[PDB]
Amino acid sequence: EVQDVNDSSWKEFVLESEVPVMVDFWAPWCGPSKLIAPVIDELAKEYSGKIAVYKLNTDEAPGIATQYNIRSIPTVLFFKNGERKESIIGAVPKSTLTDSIEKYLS
Amino acid sequence: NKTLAAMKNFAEQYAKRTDTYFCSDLSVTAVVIEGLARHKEELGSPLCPCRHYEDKEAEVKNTFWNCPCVPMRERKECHCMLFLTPDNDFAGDAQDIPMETLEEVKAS
Amino acid sequence: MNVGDRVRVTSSVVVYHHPEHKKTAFDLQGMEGEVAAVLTEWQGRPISANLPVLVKFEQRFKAHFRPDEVTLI
Ligand code: SF4
Repeated sequence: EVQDVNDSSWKEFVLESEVPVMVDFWAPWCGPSKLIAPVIDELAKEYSGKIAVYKLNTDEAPGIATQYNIRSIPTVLFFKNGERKESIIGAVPKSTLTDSIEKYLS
Repeated sequence: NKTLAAMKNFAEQYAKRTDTYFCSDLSVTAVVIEGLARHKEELGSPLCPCRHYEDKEAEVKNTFWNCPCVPMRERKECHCMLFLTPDNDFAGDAQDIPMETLEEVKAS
Repeated sequence: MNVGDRVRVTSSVVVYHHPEHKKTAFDLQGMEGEVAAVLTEWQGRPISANLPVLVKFEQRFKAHFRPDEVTLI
């Protein structure tokens, strides 16, 4: 399913996870958002307990979207040990996201 | 809606006038159009629904991201994937979307 | 950079809005013009325009650019 994350649950779910985090910055009325969502859902199952996957609604949680200067959407952000590691803009292919997952493991 | 119908028309007319085609997944085209419409309603202008803004209302007055935006008008680059160039793989071959499908995704 | 500077387009920018080539692909590189505006703020409020450097050329033809696409003279 991939859990959702807000302004109050950011620190915990994302910034403090001991496993690498891939966050999906999306919006209910952005075309491509509908397109990556399945891929982000499939990538969640594939890497259980290996990376942490969360969805962030930019409408619902405008404070974080501002905080990380998220401008184009969807963006996919990567976090290791509360450090902003990577920024991939747009309706990203699964392979590109896959290639990015490996770059952060053991 | 009368706004959605107005938005629908602009997308259909503009696509033809620019040699661009809607997504092969029309539900994507539907989402964008409706987002443009919702922005048309609350903001005045059809502000691009595929960006985050620190200030929506100031954004409407600089007009940059007012659809059709600067990138789409000068460089034909549309990241909502409303107006797709022929070489893009997501480009279907419709330049028309049924009024019916636009409400179906509003319910979906 | 600063309003009213002579700048050169030094990257492949393809436009479809040039009067000599209306609704056709036309590369801009190698052209020279003036910096009309650097879009960042409306009324002291921050804006997300991703092509901030507006350059006026001849024929009142103008185009928006990223800073890295243009160079001073
Ligand atoms: S990217 Fe530009 S052209 Fe495309 S839908 Fe958004 S505003 Fe319109």
